[PDB]
Amino acid sequence: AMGSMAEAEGESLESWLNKATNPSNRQEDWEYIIGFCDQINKELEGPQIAVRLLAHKIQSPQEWEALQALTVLEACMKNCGRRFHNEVGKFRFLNELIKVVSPKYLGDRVSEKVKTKVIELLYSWTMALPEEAKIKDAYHMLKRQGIVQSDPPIPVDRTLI
Amino acid sequence: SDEDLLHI
Repeated sequence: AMGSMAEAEGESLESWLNKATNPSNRQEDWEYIIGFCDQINKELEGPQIAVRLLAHKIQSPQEWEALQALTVLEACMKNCGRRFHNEVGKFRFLNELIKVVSPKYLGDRVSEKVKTKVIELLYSWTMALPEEAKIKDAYHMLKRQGIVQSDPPIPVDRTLI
Repeated sequence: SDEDLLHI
């Protein structure tokens, strides 16, 4: 029907997400953030499930929950390999981020912090993940539509190209 | 297997 999402696989991964994105968290709990990446790395459908789960948390109306979700999403990009990158590089996932920033969707009830972090991530990905064509398609369209006026500054280090 | 870009 809905696959492993409805099964133990999904329930477990969402349980891990709750922990890593609990709005009660004093700050980012990396014990739970990284643990979520590990579960994804061992699960056959970890990436497919995870991105749908992350997309949902990111679209949360509660700020701290969405923000931590964006941090976990970042951790997964650096710890879950191409298999994870490949699922984020599909419109099936990207359209969910677009709803967060477009006023025609959730756009008006999402803090500016969330929307800018989302923009910064998408942009950061166009630089770091050139072989993920769909991500720039989604980014440039946000530009072509005035949602993103000028590319934002992003966290960078020597490992980034 | 993928949806079309969400044209806003």
